[PDB]
Amino acid sequence: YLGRGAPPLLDNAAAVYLRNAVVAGNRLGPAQPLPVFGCAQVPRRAGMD
Amino acid sequence: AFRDARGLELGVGRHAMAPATIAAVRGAFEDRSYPAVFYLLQAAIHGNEHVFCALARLVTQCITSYWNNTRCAAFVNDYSLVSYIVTYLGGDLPEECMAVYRDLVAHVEALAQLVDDFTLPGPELGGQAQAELNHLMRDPALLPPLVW
Amino acid sequence: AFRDARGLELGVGRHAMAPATIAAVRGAFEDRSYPAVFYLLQAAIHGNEHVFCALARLVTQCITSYWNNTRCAAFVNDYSLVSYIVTYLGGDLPEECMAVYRDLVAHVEALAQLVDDFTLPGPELGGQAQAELNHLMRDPALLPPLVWDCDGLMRHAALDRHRDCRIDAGGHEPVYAAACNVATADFNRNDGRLLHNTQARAADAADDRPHRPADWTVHHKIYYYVLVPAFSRGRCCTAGVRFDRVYATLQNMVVPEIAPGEECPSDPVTDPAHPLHPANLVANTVKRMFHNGRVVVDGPAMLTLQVLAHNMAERTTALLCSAAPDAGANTASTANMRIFDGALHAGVLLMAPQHLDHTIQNGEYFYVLPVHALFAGADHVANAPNFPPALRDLARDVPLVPPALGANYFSSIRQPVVQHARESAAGENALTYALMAGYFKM
Amino acid sequence: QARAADAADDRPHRPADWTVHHKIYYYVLVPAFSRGRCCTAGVRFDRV
Amino acid sequence: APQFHRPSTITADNVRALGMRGLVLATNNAQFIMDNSYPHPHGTQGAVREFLRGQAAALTDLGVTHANNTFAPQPMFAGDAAAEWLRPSFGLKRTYSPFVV
Amino acid sequence: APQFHRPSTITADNVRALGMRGLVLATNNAQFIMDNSYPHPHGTQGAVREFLRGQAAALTDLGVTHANNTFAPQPMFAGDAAAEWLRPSFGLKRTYSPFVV
Amino acid sequence: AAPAGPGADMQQRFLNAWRQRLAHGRVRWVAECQMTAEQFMQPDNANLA
Repeated sequence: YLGRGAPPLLDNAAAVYLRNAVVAGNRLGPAQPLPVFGCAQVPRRAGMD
Repeated sequence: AFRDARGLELGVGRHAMAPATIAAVRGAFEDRSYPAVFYLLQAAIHGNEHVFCALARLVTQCITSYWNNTRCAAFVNDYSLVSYIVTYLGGDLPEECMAVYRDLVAHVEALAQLVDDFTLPGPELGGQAQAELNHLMRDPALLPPLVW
Repeated sequence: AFRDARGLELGVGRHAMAPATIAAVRGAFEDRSYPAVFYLLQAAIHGNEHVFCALARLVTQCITSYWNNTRCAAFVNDYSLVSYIVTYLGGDLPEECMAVYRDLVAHVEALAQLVDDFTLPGPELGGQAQAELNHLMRDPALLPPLVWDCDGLMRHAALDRHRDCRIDAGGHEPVYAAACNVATADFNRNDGRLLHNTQARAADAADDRPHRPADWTVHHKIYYYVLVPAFSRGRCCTAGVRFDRVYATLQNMVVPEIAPGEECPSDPVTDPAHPLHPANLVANTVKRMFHNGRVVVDGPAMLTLQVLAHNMAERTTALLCSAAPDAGANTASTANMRIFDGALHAGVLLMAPQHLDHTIQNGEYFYVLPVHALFAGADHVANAPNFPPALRDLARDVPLVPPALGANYFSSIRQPVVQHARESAAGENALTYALMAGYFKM
Repeated sequence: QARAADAADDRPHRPADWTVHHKIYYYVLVPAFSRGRCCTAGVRFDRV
Repeated sequence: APQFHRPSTITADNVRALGMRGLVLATNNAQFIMDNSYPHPHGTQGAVREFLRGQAAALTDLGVTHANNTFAPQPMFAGDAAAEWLRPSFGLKRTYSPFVV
Repeated sequence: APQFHRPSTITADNVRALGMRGLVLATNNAQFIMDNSYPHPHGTQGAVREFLRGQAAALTDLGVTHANNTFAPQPMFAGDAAAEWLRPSFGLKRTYSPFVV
Repeated sequence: AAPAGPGADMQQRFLNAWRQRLAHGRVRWVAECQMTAEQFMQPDNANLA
């Protein structure tokens, strides 16, 4: 869900449910929307061991 | 060998049929001497409820006559029938073949609940439920082979 | 896998049931062919002991037929009945089903003395015992879902903890009466009256006193909350009963007149003077209902069915009352908390969900009302006479208790006990101690 | 349907569980017993 | 003679004077159309109050017709005896076969 | 009386006027060769239509012959009885032997 | 809720008046199908806090 290169599902009510169930807590979950021109920006955790 | 052990994995913890009642039902699938009045009653009742309690005396005699000859259950090709025998014909059968119809139905309801354990809750998507998107049996996209 | 593991820890060294008396009862809960005359008698007795010994031949024949029909017991939905059959019907039953009734009762008494092995003694705290602070089932804050008398609310009344009680049919405070007659009865009433008329004597009736010791309601609570989720595995529901509709067909009997100098009929098919003869099977009277679910009843046993006029109840009443956290959980941050509990002042436990039968119309005698998620069979809810079709997905994996009866967070027993009952792979002995230990307080 | 008194042109008689409990029977149970040796047939009802 | 399609007809005496056998088929051949021009004065729920005061009163009349079939009612339970200071109050199981030859 | 090897013969009352006992025997004692001199007007499948309409009316005449042996048909399921708003409607599993001595 | 009136349609008082808010949002407390290490993880368990 970071990088788009493919068409989504046709039912958009299905597409957001498939997307917000993955994204909702990942270490690599993207930002608020993805930008049209730009990058996913991959929000940083406060620390790493 | 993968797929069988994959069903060994899900098989514990939930209902398994008795090994006695398997040989009762399996012996009717291989029954070469199978009397065809049961096939003529099966086209007769044709998945109706009013016809079944009309012919309720005939069916409980035909099964009990068949149970005395072979230890098998004869109506087991039609699930619309087998549900009616459990629902309507509870009393007047010998109870061992009554449990043959009871266990086979109760193994279906254990398979219907297996989808509900594995399908997570969620919204309707495309007018269909979550388990209709997950598993094929709750999905109405496929339909049963004999629809009365 | 942990919660079962302490059940096996408690399972040794104390009483275990036979595998015979488990398969007899668990088949009786999953009996989709269940003859529904036992549900009408369960409402007809209405937990009154005096009605039991009156109908004692009819009860012992309805079982003996059903024991000859199936290898299952008959009245295992009602704990009072399973108590009374072992109590008053000790001789005249087939002995294979008598040990089923005998093993099932003492296994409750095994679970009742499980707590007293663990509870240290001491003084009395907040008007409660040491064990009532320890375990939930000795504690009369919780009261069972199916109550017939008023002993269950009485000990809940006499407390420093209770918030007075909310009856809701009429008025807030509940109210008691001595006895009920056919001219006194009001089969749909809006005043919140609770009948105390479940005792032995019709001559002895008290308005504000209990008939039974404390071992009566506790063994009820141990039966309903523990054994019922143990065997049924989440297909069971506790319905409200139309008593005016149930009583209307029991007393409507067609028994043919005996000839002068003739023997009592023992053959149901052959003899025309038998009430179960094919000549006597009339629609909407009781002997054909005895013929629908195939039950061997002779002449006088359905003739002693006239003991509904001496004792009957007018209707059922839903109940919702709260209680504070006990002495020992009562710091001022928690003292404003309430635990809502649901119950039924009359009502039966539906053992097997069925709507495919239409000897009784779907929704005549019973409306399902799951007071607790343990007693929320999905199929009972999904086959109401009006059930919304958009909820056919959501009711499949979720129990449905309305907030008039209680909430999941505000119940005494929250959700995962309901989940653990239907998901555990242990045997019904090993699950029982796993769930009996789950009811120790925190 | 249930009764001759109840005749529905498009109103449902049975739940969706009645459609699912049949599908599990023919697809899952029956081939585990029949071992592939079974066949579907149409019925000459005028002769039956 | 009560009419079971009308609410304001069923009383206690109209059901009790009709026999227990004569109440079976007469209610089975009544009118499906329920009249609504003259309701029961205590409501239709008040007629259900009044209708069951007639069936249960005829159960006692059924006990008179079968007094030569059953016996005298002995007390099933305790606390009830005439002489109590020398012998207690028994209580019988009625689990027998009530039948007079 | 019909000739069963001619398709233009059978009307629905030609089967019904014949008894059930001779309905088997005159169909056991017809002729092998199918005669096509005069065909049925609705087509040759119209005769099988016309034939089975009468056997069902031949069974309802046979049911009248056992009226001194069979009983009055109760409704098999609920929802159909006269008095419903005051007492419930049953339905009887017709599983017994309908028999008069 | 407080119960009101006859108990007969009290289930029906629940089913109809709640159906919009009941069927729409998913319940929180059905999390028993969540696994052990699927509990404490931040993906799919925003009900951690």
